[PDB]
Amino acid sequence: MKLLTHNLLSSHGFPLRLQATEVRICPVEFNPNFVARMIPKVEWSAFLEAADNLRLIQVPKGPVEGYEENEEFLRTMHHLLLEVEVIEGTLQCPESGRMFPISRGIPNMLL
Amino acid sequence: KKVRLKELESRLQQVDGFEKPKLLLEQYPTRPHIAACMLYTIHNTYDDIENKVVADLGCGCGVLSIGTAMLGAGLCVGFDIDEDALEIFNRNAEEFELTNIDMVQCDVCLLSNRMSKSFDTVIMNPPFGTKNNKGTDMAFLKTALEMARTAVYSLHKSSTREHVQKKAAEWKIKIDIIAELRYDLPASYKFHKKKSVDIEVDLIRFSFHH
Ligand SMILES: C[S@@+](CC[C@H](N)C(=O)[O-])C[C@H]1O[C@@H](n2cnc3c(N)ncnc32)[C@H](O)[C@@H]1O
Repeated sequence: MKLLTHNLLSSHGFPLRLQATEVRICPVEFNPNFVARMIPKVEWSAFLEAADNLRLIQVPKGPVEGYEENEEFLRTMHHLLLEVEVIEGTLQCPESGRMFPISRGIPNMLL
Repeated sequence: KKVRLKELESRLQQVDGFEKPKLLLEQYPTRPHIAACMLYTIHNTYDDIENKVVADLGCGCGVLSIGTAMLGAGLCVGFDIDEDALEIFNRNAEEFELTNIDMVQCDVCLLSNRMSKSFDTVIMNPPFGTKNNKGTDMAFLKTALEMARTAVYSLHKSSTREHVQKKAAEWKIKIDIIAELRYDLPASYKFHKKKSVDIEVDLIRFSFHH
């Protein structure tokens, strides 16, 4: 499960709480045009807490001024949103406290 | 770097299908000729795959998701109720070496407004089965429209075209019959039609008002 997927699953308010026991790095080809069009769509609180839980460092606090032209910000965001895959972990429903397992990178949202 | 219909169809023929399919879940894959034509049209005619976040509802073993990823989607997310189906899809995603794919196990009929207008495009070959007087393809279609920001591409029976169009007018969304497809279910299937092709389906493009 990628952090962009976590973000789509949590969007709309309280986001799904991510926890992981196995996280791996998966190279994805850097597409700056896609990353830049995802930046205004990112729900940043959900993203920051998810990245914090996966023990990720130097996570941008929000979009930079003129991020469309800033490659380093787009590479950082590409990495954090697409290349950090949770393989084993859980997604927790905030209101009920229910845990949804993530196994082999696939979250199970089925009750 | 562009893919022609025949090349895409040949690559989709490498996608492994259902090992032990579940009859009640309508686990039949989109045939490479149907899937390639469908995906090629989405990208070349409407430009709804390349650098888009696509959702595949009832993704099964991944035929439509694997082809969408190969056509340049930023991310393709497949959704399916069956774990066994997603395990084959996960295997195909690893083997095709596709890095722009994700997967979720869930019931599309019981989906939360947590994914409202979260995708650019939604693609699907849905189940047609009746579930409390409503056909599953229509329950999937209302979910798809809630999720997609730009377009929904879906397969619905041609015989029931009147009901789909009636619901589009009611939902106040744009509708477009792209093609009329005629495919048979896998030869393995026990109850095939003898006077016609098994499935007479319409490839439909649903869009929104500006
Ligand atoms: C017609 S098949 C689609 C096959 C898939 N598109 C492919 O090309 O391999 C329908 C799929 O919907 C799935 N399905 C059935 N009911 C579902 C539901 N309630 N929610 C999600 N997926 C469901 C089945 O498991 C099956 O994989």
